[PDB]
Amino acid sequence: PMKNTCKLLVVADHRFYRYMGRGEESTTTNYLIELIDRVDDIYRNTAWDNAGFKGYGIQIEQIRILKSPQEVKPGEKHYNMAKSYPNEEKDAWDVKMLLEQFSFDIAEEASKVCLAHLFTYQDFDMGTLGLAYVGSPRANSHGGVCPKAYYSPVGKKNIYLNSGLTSTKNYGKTILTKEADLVTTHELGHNFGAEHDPDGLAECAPNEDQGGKYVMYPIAVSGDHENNKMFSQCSKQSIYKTIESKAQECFQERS
Ligand SMILES: CC(C)C[C@H](CC(=O)NO)C(=O)N[C@H](C(=O)N[C@@H](C)C(=O)NCCN)C(C)(C)C
Ligand SMILES: [Zn+2]
Repeated sequence: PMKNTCKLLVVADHRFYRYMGRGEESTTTNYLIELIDRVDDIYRNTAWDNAGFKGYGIQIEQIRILKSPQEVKPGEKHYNMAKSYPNEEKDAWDVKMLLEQFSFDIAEEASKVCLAHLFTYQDFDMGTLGLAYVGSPRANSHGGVCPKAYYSPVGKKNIYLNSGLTSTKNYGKTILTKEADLVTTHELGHNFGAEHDPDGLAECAPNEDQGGKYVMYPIAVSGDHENNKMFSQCSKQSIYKTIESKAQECFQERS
């Protein structure tokens, strides 16, 4: 019961620093402190087993604010580089490659925490807001909560897929504060072991009259409905199993 907190590495790239933090370290830091805290309220108050398996959440261990782009040599790349990859003409990276790059460059630091999350400000194609590796109760699981090394031929080092990312820009504008909270909650949800909520008899995708959809629905919920900020029964079952298996592994006490 004491090891109930997933310690985070939170990173804000130069884009987030500039457009969301107004180029100020204080504003950027406070934004991300407050957002993670709001997301934590959702997590801590969720009873994963619909009883007393409550009190599990997230807490920032380290915050890194990248104030300027990462100077890069020819043919070389970095998640914090000024240009988007692989298509320099696009407003955004390709989201999958960005998450992959982030994990590679931040490997050393990620091995020290339960999860690493990247906050950026770029307009991913076709309406995408965030992405994350799915966690699992499986011992040899490679993804989600807890740093489970994955050798990387090319970097002579271990890489950890205990990561996810959130962008606060979509369709040419800054998304709402309540929407940003839902994106991170959703991505961290995957890291905690949840898959997407399915439609049908499973009770995991209610109609508007029944409170609306839950946070792990694949199509971004608005946040206007009661169930939008909460986890469905389908997510609870998946996450419950993951937490009970990995909590002793890398979770720590709340600070
Ligand atoms: C926080 C959200 C739920 C994350 C997912 C991506 C995901 O599953 N990451 O774990 C997303 O970006 N969903 C997009 C999404 O629902 N975006 C909305 C804003 C959208 O474009 N709706 C369509 C408007 N005509 C997709 C990829 C489905 C377009
Ligand atoms: Zn998702």
